[PDB]
Amino acid sequence: NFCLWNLQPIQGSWMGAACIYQMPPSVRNTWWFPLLNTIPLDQYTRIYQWFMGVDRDRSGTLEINELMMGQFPGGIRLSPQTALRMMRIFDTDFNGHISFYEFMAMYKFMELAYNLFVMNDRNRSGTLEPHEILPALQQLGFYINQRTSLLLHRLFARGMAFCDLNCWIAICAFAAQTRSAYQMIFMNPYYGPMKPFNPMEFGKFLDVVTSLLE
Amino acid sequence: CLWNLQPIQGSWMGAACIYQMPPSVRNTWWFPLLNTIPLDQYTRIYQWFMGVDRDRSGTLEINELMMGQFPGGIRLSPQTALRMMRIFDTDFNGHISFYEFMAMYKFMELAYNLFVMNDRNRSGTLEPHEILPALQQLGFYINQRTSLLLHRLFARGMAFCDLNCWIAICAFAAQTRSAYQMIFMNPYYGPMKPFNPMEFGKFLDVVTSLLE
Ligand SMILES: [Mg+2]
Ligand code: NA
Ligand code: NA
Repeated sequence: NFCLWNLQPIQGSWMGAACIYQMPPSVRNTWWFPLLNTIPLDQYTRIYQWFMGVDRDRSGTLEINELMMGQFPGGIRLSPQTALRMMRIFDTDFNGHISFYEFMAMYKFMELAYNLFVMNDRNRSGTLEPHEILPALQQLGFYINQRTSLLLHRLFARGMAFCDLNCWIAICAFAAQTRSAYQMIFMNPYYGPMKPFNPMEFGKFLDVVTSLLE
Repeated sequence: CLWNLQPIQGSWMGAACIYQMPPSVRNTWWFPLLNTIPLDQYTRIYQWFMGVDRDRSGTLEINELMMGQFPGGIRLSPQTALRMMRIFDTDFNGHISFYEFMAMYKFMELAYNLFVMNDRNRSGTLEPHEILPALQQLGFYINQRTSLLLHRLFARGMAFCDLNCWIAICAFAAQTRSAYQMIFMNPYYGPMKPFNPMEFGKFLDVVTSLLE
């Protein structure tokens, strides 16, 4: 339902079966590509309409200041800091621009992360306490240990006691950004033939890397 | 450079002393720093270490580390002291061994000497654009964007990089080298590749971006 690594394509997706292979391999081959096939036709049309409207120079890309104008699921408004992390899930060579398919995926990633926060606010307090962060990330497919969980709150909560939607979205941006970093590292053919993605093993990477931000 | 340190005559250990070092010391990336410490420097570090190790545990904790008088007047903030500990302490023990300290100290002196070498106008500061070549000389093959971020991350708003900023930078780079070992010694990735500075630099660039 929420696992980033095995999102089922939906009925009534905006793409027909052959369209998948019309996508450039650049998009096709990415870890986040399955997000695209969970977007229904009407959400696609809406996202497309928006992007064309902000894309005043007709470049086919957004940069961070256009991204921050976005009207995101749950009324999420992006901080500069979080918008940068979000761009960097997709912009892995610091162009400072994302494509339309990358934006589509970012938007659907935000919706999934929103929905997940709401699902986990079982007591309807409107926030997550820091000890609630770990099982929620686990549902998304990020397997971390308790120390990494509590450091994530520290790092991204801007001093607040609990984890509001803004802090959750920053944590999820960082976690996905880190997933793209892992790809970029291990894409390097110096490491030899690439091992398949394993969430348990990735989690150890996320633990070690999160420590470095302290 | 950091990965290819020349042995010095008058090292504090003789040739047989090297094979009696503990395996958890011998098989680290930083081991070769130890054989660059002259005899008189050893007895100095030894004497100091024994002095601050108040309960005679044979270990050093962060508060005692921060009492150190380091090369060139370096003073470690709590945050830089933590990074320094983490080069060595990679499983959150909260302390380091005598030998781990010796290595940290010599690492500091190496960074200091390199700072001096690159401070061409003896201003006691490096300009942002001067950071990259000095890091390359140390063995950290990073790109310009990475160098400028490291400055901005660690400079406390200053436009320049003083020695204390330089050591914070160096601590982070070294900390990341230990992290690299941590990640890659996981049997899932297979036998670790021989260390390569050019490939490690790419890692350091990617990881540094995550801090922004
Ligand atoms: Mg003690
Ligand atoms: Na709650
Ligand atoms: Na200077």
